[PDB]
Amino acid sequence: YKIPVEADFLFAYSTVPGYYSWRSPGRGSWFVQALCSILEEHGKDLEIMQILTRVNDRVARHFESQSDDPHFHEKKQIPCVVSMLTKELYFS
Amino acid sequence: YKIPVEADFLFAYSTVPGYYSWRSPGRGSWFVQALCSILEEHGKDLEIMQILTRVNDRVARHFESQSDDPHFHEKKQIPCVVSMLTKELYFS
Amino acid sequence: RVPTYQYNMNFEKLGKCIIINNKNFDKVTGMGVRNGTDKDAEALFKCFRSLGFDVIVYNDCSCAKMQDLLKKASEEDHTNAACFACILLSHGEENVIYGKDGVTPIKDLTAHFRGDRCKTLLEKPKLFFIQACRGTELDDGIQ
Amino acid sequence: RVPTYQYNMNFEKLGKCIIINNKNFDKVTGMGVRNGTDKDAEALFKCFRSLGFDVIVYNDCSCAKMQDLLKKASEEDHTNAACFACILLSHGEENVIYGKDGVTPIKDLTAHFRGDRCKTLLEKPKLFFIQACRGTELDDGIQ
Amino acid sequence: DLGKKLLDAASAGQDDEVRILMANGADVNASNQQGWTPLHATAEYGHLEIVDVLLAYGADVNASDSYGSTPLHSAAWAGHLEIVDVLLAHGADVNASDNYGWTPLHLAAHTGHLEIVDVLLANGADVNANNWWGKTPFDLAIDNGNEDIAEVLQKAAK
Amino acid sequence: DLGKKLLDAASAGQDDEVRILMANGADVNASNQQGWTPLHATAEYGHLEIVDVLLAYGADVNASDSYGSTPLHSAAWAGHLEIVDVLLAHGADVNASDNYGWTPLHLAAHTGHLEIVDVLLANGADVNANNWWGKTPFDLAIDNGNEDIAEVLQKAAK
Repeated sequence: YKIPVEADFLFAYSTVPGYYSWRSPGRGSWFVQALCSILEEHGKDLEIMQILTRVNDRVARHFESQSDDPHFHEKKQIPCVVSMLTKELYFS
Repeated sequence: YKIPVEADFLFAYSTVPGYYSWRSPGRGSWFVQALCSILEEHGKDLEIMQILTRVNDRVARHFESQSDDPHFHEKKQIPCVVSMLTKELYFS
Repeated sequence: RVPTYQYNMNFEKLGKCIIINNKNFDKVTGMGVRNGTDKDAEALFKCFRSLGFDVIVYNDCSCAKMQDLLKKASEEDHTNAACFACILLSHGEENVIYGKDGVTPIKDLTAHFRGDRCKTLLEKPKLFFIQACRGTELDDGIQ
Repeated sequence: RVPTYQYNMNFEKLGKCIIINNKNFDKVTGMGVRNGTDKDAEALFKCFRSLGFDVIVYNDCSCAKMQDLLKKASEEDHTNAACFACILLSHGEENVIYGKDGVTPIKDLTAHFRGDRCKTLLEKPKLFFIQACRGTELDDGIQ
Repeated sequence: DLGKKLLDAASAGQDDEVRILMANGADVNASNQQGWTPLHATAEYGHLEIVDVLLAYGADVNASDSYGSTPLHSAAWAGHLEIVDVLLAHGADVNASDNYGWTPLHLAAHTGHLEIVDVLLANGADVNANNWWGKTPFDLAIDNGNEDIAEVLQKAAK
Repeated sequence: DLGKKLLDAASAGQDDEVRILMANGADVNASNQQGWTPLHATAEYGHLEIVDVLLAYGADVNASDSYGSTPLHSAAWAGHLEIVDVLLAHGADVNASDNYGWTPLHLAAHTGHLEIVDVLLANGADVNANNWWGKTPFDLAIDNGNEDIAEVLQKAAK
C-alpha cells in the first residue's frame, strides 16, 4: 500500500493567483493580522480549514485599502487555501 | 462595506497541477467514484471541506493504477481543493 | 455549528448543478473516448440531486456550448437559491479543459460568476468540481 | 471529532515552524522595504509558539539561504514531530517569492518535503503560509 | 422485507422474480427512503413487462418520490417510448411537476426524445409549463440543441 | 487584579507605575495564563530599571513560562546585554533549557548577539548543549550566518 508523494500539503496564500496582496506599513499585512487574530482566539479549538475560512472572511470583510491614488483606493482582498490534506488537522 | 469579487468560490480538482488524473474505463474516474461514495454517506451531515478531505484520503489510499506498461503501473493520485470560501458550507 | 460562521442555507432551493459530460471528441483534437464517464455523470446526477440540487447534464459540449451554458446560468436569477455548482468531466491540460472541439481556459468558464458579474450569487458559494488531467506527470507514490 | 478522520497528534512535539522574514532587498531587485513585516514576524512567532511549534525566524534571506534552510529542515529527523510549518513573508509575483537578491519558484521550496524526499514527514501535514503578491491585479470589490 | 427484494428485482429487470414476489404478497407500492418505487425503477430502466405486472397489481401510477418525480418523469427522461404510452393509458398525470417544476415534457425536450415529445403533446402536455427557473420545454430544447423538438414545441404553443 | 496591572505596566516600561504597584502589595511573581511574569516582560522589552525593582521585591529570577522560557532566555533573545548580566548576578540559570531544549546560548547564537554569547560563556554556558533537534548553539550560528559567533563557540568547545 502506497501514498501519493504530493499528499498532505496545505498552502495558505494571502491572496488569489494573479492578485496583489495588501500590507499596512504600520500594522502589518492584512493576511497575517487576520491569521494571528483568529489563531489567538480559536487556534487550539478549531480545525485548520475552519481557522483558514474564518481568516478568509476576516480579510474579505474587515479590510479595505486607502490611497490618494484612485487606482489603489478602496480595493479588497481574498486569500486562497489549497488543500491536499487527507485528514482533519487540530493543533491539540 | 464591500466584498471581494473573487470571494466565495471553491474548486475541487481531481488532481494536483501538472498531474494526470486517472479514470477506470469500466468504473469511472477515481475522483468521481470517491466523491459520490462520500456524498452518499455523509453529504447531508458534514461540512464541504470535511467531505472533500475524506475524498482526498479515499483517492490517495484506495486507488492505484494497473498497466502492462511499466511507465503507467502502480501510480497514485491526490486531488486538490482550492477554497476562497468565507463561511462553512453544509448542504442542510 | 455556530450559525454566524455558516453560509445561510435558508433559501427556497439549494440551487442549480450543471454537469458537462464530455465523452466523445472531434478527431482533430486527437483525444480518445472517455469510457466510464457516463457512469460518472449518472452517479453525480443521483448524488447531487440527493443533496437538493436541480441537476442538469449536457453531453459532448463544444467549447462554445460550454461557454454559452455557463454564461446563461450566470445570467439567471439565483435570488432564491443558496448556492451554485458546476461539474466538468473531460480531458484536460494545465489550466484548460477540453470541449468536443478543442481547449478552453477554465478561468473563462468560472469568470461569469465573479461577484461583480453575477449579483444574485453574491455572498453565496460557487462550487466547481473538475475531473480532468492538469498535465502529464505521474505520482509514483511511496510505501 | 472522530479520531479515524484526524491526523495523529500524539507525538512528542508539534513540530518546527520556519519563518522567512524578508524586509530589506538588494537595490538590483528594485523592490522596496516591506514596512510592517517585523510586526508580522513577531505576531506570528508568538501565535505559532502558542500552538506548540518550535518557531525559528530568519531575516532578509537570499534565495540561496531560503533554499538551503528548507532543504536542511527537510533532512532533519521529524519522527517525533506531528507536522511541519513554514511561513514566507516577502514580495512576490505569480508562482514566485522574492529572496533578498531575486526570485525563486515557490515550488522549489516546497519540493524538499515531497513524500518520497522527506520520509519522516510522510503521512504528516506540511503547511505553507505565504504572504506575498501573486500578480498585480486589484480586486475592486462589490457592495 | 419483500419490499427491498421487489425493488431490487424490479431494478435488475427480473420479470419472473417480480411476478413471484407479487404473487407472494409483496407491497406493490413499496419504496426506498427516497420514495423510489418499483414502478419508478422499471420506468427508468425500461423493463416494459415488469411495468405491466406492477400496474396489474395496482401500482400507483402517479407515485411521487422525494424529489417530486413520478414514473412518467422517469420514462420520459430515460427515453422509453412504449412505457410512456403505457403509463399515460393507466392515468399518469401528463403534467406532473417535480420539486423544481420539471414536467415530463421538460425532460423529453432536454434529453432529445422527439417521439416522446409528440406523445406527451397528444396526451395534453402543457407546452407553456415553466419550471422553477422560469424555463419552458422549448427553452430546454434550444439550450441543448434539440432543434426539431424546439420547432415542434414552438408550433404547438400557438 | 494588581497582577494584570503590574504585567501591563512592566510591559509598557512604566517605572513609576510598577514601583507604585509593588509598594501597594502587587504580587511580584504574578503571571498571565502562559506563565509570562513581569520579570520576563521587562527582560524581553529591555526595561533595566524595572528589572532591578522586580528583583528587589524578590522576583523569581528563574521563573519558567508555559514554553519553558526564563527571563534570561528573553533577554538573550531580545539582545539586552546589561539585563543578561543583571539576571546572572541574581542567580539566573545560565543553562536553563526550554521545552524544545533551547538554552540562552542557543538564542544569542541564533540572533547574533556576540557580546551576550561572550557573557554567557564566561558565566558557564554549555557550548555543547543540544536542543530537541540535536543542534548546538554553534549549529544555529552557522545556519544563520553568524560567523564570528560560530568561531567563538567552536574555540570554546575545546
